[PDB]
Amino acid sequence: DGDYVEAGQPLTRGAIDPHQLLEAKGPEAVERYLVEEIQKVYRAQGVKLHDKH
Amino acid sequence: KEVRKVRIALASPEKIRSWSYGEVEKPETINYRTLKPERDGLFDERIFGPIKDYECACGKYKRQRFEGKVCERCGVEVTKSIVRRYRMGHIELATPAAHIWFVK
Amino acid sequence: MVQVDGGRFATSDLNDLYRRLINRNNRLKKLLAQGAPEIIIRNEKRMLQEAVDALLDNGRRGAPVTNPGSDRPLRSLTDILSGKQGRFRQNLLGKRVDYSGRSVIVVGPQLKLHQCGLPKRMALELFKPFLLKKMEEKGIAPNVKAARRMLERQRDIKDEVWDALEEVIHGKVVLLNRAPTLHRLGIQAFQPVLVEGQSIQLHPLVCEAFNADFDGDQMAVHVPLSSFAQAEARIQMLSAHNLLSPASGEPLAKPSRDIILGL
Amino acid sequence: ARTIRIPVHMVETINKLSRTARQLQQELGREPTYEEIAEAMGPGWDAKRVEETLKIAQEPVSLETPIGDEKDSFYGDFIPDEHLP
Amino acid sequence: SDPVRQYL
Amino acid sequence: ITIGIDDAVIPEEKKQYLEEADRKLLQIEQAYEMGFLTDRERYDQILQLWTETTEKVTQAVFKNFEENYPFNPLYVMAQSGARGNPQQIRQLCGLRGLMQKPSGETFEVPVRSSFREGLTVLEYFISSHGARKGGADTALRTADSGYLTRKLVDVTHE
Amino acid sequence: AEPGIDKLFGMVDSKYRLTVVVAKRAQQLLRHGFKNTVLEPEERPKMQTLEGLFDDPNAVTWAMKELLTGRLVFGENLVPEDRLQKEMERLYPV
Amino acid sequence: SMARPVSIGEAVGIVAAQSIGEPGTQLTTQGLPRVIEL
Amino acid sequence: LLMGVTKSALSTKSWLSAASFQNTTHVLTEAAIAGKKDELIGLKENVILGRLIPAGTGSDFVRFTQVVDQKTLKAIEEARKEA
Amino acid sequence: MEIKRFGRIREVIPLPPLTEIQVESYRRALQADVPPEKRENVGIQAAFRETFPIEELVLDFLEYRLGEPPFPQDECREKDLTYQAPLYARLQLIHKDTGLIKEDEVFLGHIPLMTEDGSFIINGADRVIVSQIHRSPGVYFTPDPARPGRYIASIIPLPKRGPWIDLEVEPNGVVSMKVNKRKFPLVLLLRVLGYDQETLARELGAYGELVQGLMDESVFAMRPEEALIRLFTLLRPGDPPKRDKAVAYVYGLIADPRRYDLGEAGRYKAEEKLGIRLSGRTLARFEDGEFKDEVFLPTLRYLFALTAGVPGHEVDDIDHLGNRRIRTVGELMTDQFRVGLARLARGVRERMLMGSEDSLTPAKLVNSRPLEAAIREFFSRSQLSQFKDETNPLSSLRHKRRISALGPGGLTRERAGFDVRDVHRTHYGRICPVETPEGANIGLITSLAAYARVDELGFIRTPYRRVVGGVVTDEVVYMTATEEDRYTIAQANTPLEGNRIAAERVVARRKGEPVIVSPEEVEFMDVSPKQVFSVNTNLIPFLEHDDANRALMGSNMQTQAVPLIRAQAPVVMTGLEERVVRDSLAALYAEEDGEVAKVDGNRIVVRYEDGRLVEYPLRRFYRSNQGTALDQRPRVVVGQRVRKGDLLADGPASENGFLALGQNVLVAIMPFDGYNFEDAIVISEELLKRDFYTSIHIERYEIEARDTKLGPERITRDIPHLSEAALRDLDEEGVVRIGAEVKPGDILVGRTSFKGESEPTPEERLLRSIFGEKARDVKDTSLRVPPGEGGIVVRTVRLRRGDPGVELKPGVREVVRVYVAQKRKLQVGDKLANRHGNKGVVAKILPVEDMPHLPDGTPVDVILNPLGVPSRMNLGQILETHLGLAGYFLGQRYISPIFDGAKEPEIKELLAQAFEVYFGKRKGEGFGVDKREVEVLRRAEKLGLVTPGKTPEEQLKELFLQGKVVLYDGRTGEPIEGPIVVGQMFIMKLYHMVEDKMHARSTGPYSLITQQPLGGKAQFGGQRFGEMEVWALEAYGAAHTLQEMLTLKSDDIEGRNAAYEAIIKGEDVPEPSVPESFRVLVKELQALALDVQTLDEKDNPVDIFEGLASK
RNA sequence: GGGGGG
DNA sequence: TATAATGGGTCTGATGCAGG
DNA sequence: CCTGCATCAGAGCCCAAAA
Ligand SMILES: [Mg+2]
Ligand SMILES: [Zn+2]
Repeated sequence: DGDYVEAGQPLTRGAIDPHQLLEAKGPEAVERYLVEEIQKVYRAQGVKLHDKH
Repeated sequence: KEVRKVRIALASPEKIRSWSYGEVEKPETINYRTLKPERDGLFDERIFGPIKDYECACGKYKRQRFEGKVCERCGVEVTKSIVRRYRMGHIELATPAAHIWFVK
Repeated sequence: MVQVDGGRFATSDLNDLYRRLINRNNRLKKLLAQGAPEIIIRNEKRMLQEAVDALLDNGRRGAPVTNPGSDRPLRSLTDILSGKQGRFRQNLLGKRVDYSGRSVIVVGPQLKLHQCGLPKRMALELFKPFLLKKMEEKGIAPNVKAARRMLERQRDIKDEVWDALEEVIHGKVVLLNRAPTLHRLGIQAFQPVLVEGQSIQLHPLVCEAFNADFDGDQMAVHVPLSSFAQAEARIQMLSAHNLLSPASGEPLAKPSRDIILGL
Repeated sequence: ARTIRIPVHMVETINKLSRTARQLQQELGREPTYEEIAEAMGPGWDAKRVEETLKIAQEPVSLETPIGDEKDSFYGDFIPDEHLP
Repeated sequence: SDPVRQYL
Repeated sequence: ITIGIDDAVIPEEKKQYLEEADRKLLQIEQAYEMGFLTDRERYDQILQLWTETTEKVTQAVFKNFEENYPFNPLYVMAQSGARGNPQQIRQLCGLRGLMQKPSGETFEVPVRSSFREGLTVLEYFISSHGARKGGADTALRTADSGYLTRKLVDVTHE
Repeated sequence: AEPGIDKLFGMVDSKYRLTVVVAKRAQQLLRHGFKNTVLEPEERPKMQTLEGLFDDPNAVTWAMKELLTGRLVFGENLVPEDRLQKEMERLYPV
Repeated sequence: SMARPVSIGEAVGIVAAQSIGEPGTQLTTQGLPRVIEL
Repeated sequence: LLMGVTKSALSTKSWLSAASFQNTTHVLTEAAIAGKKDELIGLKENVILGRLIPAGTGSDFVRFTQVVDQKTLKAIEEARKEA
Repeated sequence: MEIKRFGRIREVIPLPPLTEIQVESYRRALQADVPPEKRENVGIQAAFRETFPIEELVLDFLEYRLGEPPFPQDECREKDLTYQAPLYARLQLIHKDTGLIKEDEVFLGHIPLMTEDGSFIINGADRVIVSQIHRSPGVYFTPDPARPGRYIASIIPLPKRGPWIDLEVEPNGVVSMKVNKRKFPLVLLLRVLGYDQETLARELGAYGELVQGLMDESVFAMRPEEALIRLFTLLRPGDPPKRDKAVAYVYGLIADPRRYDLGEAGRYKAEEKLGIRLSGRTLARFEDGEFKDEVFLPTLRYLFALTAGVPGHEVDDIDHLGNRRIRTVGELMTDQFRVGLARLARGVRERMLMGSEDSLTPAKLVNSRPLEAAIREFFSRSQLSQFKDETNPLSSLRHKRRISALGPGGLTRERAGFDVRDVHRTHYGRICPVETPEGANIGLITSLAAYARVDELGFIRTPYRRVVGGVVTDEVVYMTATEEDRYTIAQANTPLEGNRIAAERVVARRKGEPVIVSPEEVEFMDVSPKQVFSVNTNLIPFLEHDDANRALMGSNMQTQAVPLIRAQAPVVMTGLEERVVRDSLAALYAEEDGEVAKVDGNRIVVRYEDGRLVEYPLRRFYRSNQGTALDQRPRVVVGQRVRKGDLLADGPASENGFLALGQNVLVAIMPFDGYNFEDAIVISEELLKRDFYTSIHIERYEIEARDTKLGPERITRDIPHLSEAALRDLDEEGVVRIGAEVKPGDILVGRTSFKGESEPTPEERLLRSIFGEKARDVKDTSLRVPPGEGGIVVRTVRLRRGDPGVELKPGVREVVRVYVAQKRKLQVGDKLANRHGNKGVVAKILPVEDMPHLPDGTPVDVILNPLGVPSRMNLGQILETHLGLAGYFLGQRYISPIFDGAKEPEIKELLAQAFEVYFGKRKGEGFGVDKREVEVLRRAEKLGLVTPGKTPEEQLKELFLQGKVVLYDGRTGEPIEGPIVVGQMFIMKLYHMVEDKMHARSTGPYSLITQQPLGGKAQFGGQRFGEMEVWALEAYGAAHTLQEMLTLKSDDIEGRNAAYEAIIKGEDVPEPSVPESFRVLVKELQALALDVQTLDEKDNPVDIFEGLASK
């Protein structure tokens, strides 16, 4: 309670809707979210895969 | 010349006719005894080209010296039989019909 | 409409779809000239639409048109273009090809990294045109047509013909493929080493990229024909020139199984 | 009704040959030979003519007929092209 | 929607 | 390097870890019929005990190998990365561990046997459910993955 | 591995340019019967038959070796393409 | 794969699709469905 | 605008790419109405025509590179360096 | 040799007849051996009693009979005939108007007969009908996914015998009925049944929360007749709701015992679930002029009470094996029979309304064409009628016991999810948990468990022993899954003293949940471990030691084992390998006691006590569906005394009556120089020398000579322009001589065909007009050997037109069949497997001098890499090797039953007894411990393998008890630096052999429309380079290689023709042209009225047809 | 939307 | 060409629609 | 305006594939 939240900051725990995030925080924020949230999965399975792709 | 682009567009009934080498007037396919195509049917050589390379149907003109001739007796052009892969026919509908892609 | 082996006829479904249309058009022309009542012309006209509909996209609207005494929908123009079996994904973005073969793969520890074991009997077919030309230069046969006649019967093959093939394949590479081709290393280039026997010998180090084992896997062989294709294979596609994963950048051809165990 | 159109009178003969054989098979408890039908059809008919009539009566089969499995194989795929060199 | 039923 | 049946070494520590697991399990049963814990709570505590007992027996398997039989084939293949991983080796010399019901919930009863000891038909059957569920998962995934890949090629090909 | 493959990737800005130079050079050699080669008789790639040593028939092998020598020049807009063709067919018949 | 600057002309999108897809097989909203959801 | 790969793939300028992907009739009807011209920019378009793809040895960057030996090269420069 | 059997489990009943699921099902359907008056109403009989009487004249069914087969089984297989019986039916025509009665027996065609072993012969080929699992008819209640506190009642009948019904209770509170995808209020149907508000209130009412919610006043404002018309208007938008018309539709959907059939099992499940009794198999009746309800109200009653915790009401598990039943051969065939019968009935009514209503008999009224076609359709084209798997005897035994969840009435693709593929707790003892396909079909195709049998209702039952007090009776009860859930069932391996349970705590199951229980609580006990698994799984010794995923492969691959000329039974068996051979009906047994009169290669004649001289002919070198040789060999000698059931001949892949799927070889487990890599296998050339893993294979070749419009094809020895070298081995008529060796390219049958108007080209006329040979009337069409095929010609069959007994399909003069045999020695690329799922390709064959060998000089046979074991977790193969080591020196074979087997100490005792023979021989013969044996013992003692400080004999024995021996490398003579596991293993040669799979093509056949190469080895096909393969070439940037694939190596016609010409001329291949399949695409889009235009850079059209398509 | 191999 | 006969026998996600 | 709600178009590769 009484915390400062940027626009596009998750209040709930859960997956963010990329679209809500695109309107709130803009493209670079969405690109950041997608690449990391994908990599999260591959890493958990021991798959080294370069972010560039 | 070299192919740089591919365009796709709607076909007018005029153009569809610009393509066609003949109107298919009969549901016949090939003759049950001779097995040759039935005239004015779906396989007619008079429309779509000769079955044998540089040879007309009845066999008056059988070789390439007449490439481009249309036989008076049987009516078939003497060219490569490969054209049966190329030349289009057409059906003249009595009343117009909608193209289902543009409906459904 | 083609005669198959038995003298029987085989025909494309489009012919039946056209026949339905043609009948209905012709009947409509006849019904008009004879001044049928409006109820009859209306039924005919609506039937004509359905016939056009089945021809262009069958099943799209209404009951799919079927051949009599079969539940199989006739294959319309839309079906030909589209789907896994459609014209695009079957004959356009991929094709069956000439100069190709397949066999069971077997490990070939003795191979160098850029090599594969290739059954000589496979290589003779895959390179058959090359072999014919070379068979004329050393005279094993008077001309190209006669040389081909000698390979037709298997007992007519003399031993000089195998030496002829060795000359042909010199320095050339072949492509090995193991499906599923998940990444670009499902195909790699190898200089073939002719072997007696019916099996392809695969180098141990490339098994990981192919995900090949020897529990009965088979691989396909392809022959790049032109100087351009052959160059592409030897420089870009040769197994020894692709040692690192394009995905992680880590080494792909690396010790495994027995190799690690021994060291 | 036929992809290969047949003269109307000829279609009538074929149906007669069929009709006849069904009679012959119902008394005989088995398929008749060409000869049993040729006799049953009366004068003018030998076994050779019954066979030739049946060859003529054969309808073509679809190139798109599945080769069993029904998943990924068509009959037309097994037919070589004998025309083009 | 059923061409037979409509004609009937 | 070879593999004989004696090469899967049941650690002496196993019997101890099992003795510990059964006395612990009895205390959780008393708290159900004595009304200390719920039905959910009883099941949750049992799974936790057996997970940790499994881990214990694994370290014991690998410690007994490193210290007393460091060239054992299983150990050597596993450690070098030639073949095998800790969990597979644990099933050879240890216990097989907890198995899953056809649904998704885990059985309370584990498989105490190892492949060296051999299972009981009931243990074997209990284990079968999970094997099959994995097989169906894998089968249904390759289609989803395959489809996924084709979309990616189509969106990036240019 | 192709002999001196690392040095060949050194000579070009893009590996695909190497392949093109090699492939075109190999086509030049086959068409003219090798008589335009920049190699000297002891540098010629050789092939071991049952009879004995003969010239390597594989022109792609030849071309990569030639490239290593330095005697080949590669680039864009060096000469109208047709003009090149006649002068080479003049120097080395077919 | 060459541990060096990419050559002009390399078909990079395809390599991206192959690099991402190939591991898909071995992946167990904690697995592959999450990747597809993204 | 953010679209998933499927929607994005279907939206590309190239109608040959889109129609070979999925939703072929829809793709093809909208293209034919629009009178769309495929510029053959990407790979699928060129594969379908059997053309030399715009990648690898087909990239325009490396495609026209010429090779000539110093012996043949000089044997051309001298005739042209005159009137 | 001695056979030592382990295990303490006393198995009360033996396995049932293994094909009984097939034999008993069809015998039950046909009742051919039952006198008609005594036939029960089931199968064919029930079908007739369903289709008849036929109303308007009345055609009534009297009885049917089955004749004898026109041709015996062998004859049918020989002539490409179906093995079948003539069906006749006695029918009486009754005239409803007159009184007239004409009666006759009409011929309905033939019905196929099942052979003794449970298979069929359809057009000459042996076939099997696979049983089908499906949802049992009945009434089910499942929880509604939408409302976490509500339920849906579903009424499901037999497939195609009615609609599915759903009774959801909608959010508004009224109970809705869903039928044929349409929903309406259920109350409306209730009023049609003649129900009044009192009955629904009085019956139900207790749930004032639900009973009042079904009540809708507008519906009650009308008598049962008006409500019946009202519903029909809801159901058929456009049909005038005429009272006879509406009644007819509703009757046919609900009350008609012809269009709506609950099962017989459905009726029982309904009676049991709702606690009512059904007068028949329909949901309602038309009785005394109105409709009287049977099912609907009890189903509503069960649903409402379970919507509020009333005791005794539960949801149904739809995957429970009490609610899923099997449709066996008899039932499947009868459904198709019932369809064909109903179709014939359409014909009866249409003919009973035309051609004079008087001058008609039953023989003229009936056309059997619809019935014959329905039966022929089922047997020829059904998804459940499959080409028999007869690779080896076990193949067919397993095939007949397979269970499919697919087919007409079962899962589709997309359709089947997870619940169905899962192994349900009720699968225990009924459906095998191991034997299933890997991949897309996992869980859909399964195998009947060994002790399981399908009852008359179609539920799989499994045997259990009764337990009274603590005493186990010998009385066995076969239970369905539903009845089993009532009791507490002990494990089969629970200790016994005598007939008494000897343990104070036993391992048992209650509703599948494992539970520890005292002997006072024990109601039943498992018969055996064998009852949990399929027949293939039961053939895996030491199965308790194998991970299931590998055991699966072990099971399935035995199906693929090829019959070997030297085939032997495994040295470690499970004790089932005898029963499988006997039930398979491959071998040959004595009917009664007797004496052997004669023994031949071709036959065995036995003189019994009866005095009758019975001659049993032997099937010799017959070609099975998969081309493996089915061959029987005589095992007795003239004058041998035989008892009832004693062996006479061994079938294929059997040795002295035991299943022999492979050979017993001496194996060393150790890496070998990377020839062992990733499951590859190294073998000793000694195996070929002694003809181990050699198998005979026969391939069948066929050719027709037919009449053409150009003249007759003739099979002749005269073939134009061919040398005598090519024709040397052909007989007078143009057929290859029996016994000739034929190789690829050789002529098998000479044939000529008349040339088309291609009647030799003018180019060809002049050439021939030079060598003075006139161009011949006929061309050479002779049948030749395919690439890679060939062998010895063992048989020829010729069938002409105009020869006694033969008539071919119309137009065909003559058919020739040539049978070619091959002895296949094991070779590099052939695939081997053991019973535990270890499978691999032969990568290297070393000469005997390279094989690792024992100190005493014995070389090993197979070297298997140990890296295959740990990740796979199949250890049964390890114990199999150890027990196999003991057996090599003790000269014995073992029976170790599954889960009651040889355990480690027992194997150790046996291993000690072996060491004495492996060593004591040496110590006597005047040899001591070897120098190298000391070096290994030194290294072994560093490993903790041997006890330090013991004599070498003591230490070698310590290693031998661990199943390890000293092994010398034959390439050096030096020992392997460590002790290696060596022993006897059972390994099979599977049906996948390089000889069959190797294929290559330069150019060949092309497809009609696309002009791309055809597919497959038999067509001389090209390989498919598919989308993912193109991606590979794209990522490499190999543009010219890819373009070759897309043009010159496929459908670019100018290019592929030009390229071949270039290669044979030594030129480089030309730059490609337009692929023909693109032109096809263009023309097909024009056929869709779309204009596709190729443009240049200036946007002008480019003609890719080169003027051919423009006028 | 499909028996076998990878 | 002439009794009269008159109405049929699976599962998912995306997208564009009639409806509280 | 918004939300149910339906209608449609998707659902891995290559090889035997026993018609
Ligand atoms: Mg494999
Ligand atoms: Zn003419």
